[PDB]
Amino acid sequence: ASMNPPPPETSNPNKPKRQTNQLQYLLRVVLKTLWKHQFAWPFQQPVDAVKLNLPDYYKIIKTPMDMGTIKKRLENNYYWNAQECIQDFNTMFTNCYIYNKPGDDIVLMAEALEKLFLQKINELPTEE
Amino acid sequence: TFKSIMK
Repeated sequence: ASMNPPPPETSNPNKPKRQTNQLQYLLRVVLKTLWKHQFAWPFQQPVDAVKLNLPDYYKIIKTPMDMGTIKKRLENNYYWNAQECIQDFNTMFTNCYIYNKPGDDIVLMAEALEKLFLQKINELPTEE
Repeated sequence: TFKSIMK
C-alpha cells in the first residue's frame, strides 16, 4: 500500500455533547500552549506518508493521531470525557516513538512537546 | 530525517 488512510473523524452529530471545565482547559490551555511551541508543526496535521515518501508509515501505525485532529475534536465537542482527549495526545506521542528511532530529531521534537503536555496535564483543574 | 524538516 502507498495511499494515506482517511484522516480520523473529527465530528459526529450522533454523539452527545457537553461542556466541562476540563474540556475547556484542554482546548484553551493545553492544546493552545502546545500548538505555539516551536517544535509543534510536525504534529499539527495527519502524517502525509505519500508526501514524505514513507510507504511503511501506515503499515506500522494503525491508530494515527495528530494535534490538528485533536483540536478539531475539541472544537466539535467530539469528546465527552477529558480522558478521551488525553488518550489521543498519548497516542500521538507514542506513535512518534514507535515509528521513528530514539536518536532522530523528530523524536527530540516530540519529547519536548510531551514534557510541556505533562506539565499542563499535571495542572488539570478539578472537575467543577 | 525528512520527517523533521517537511510535512
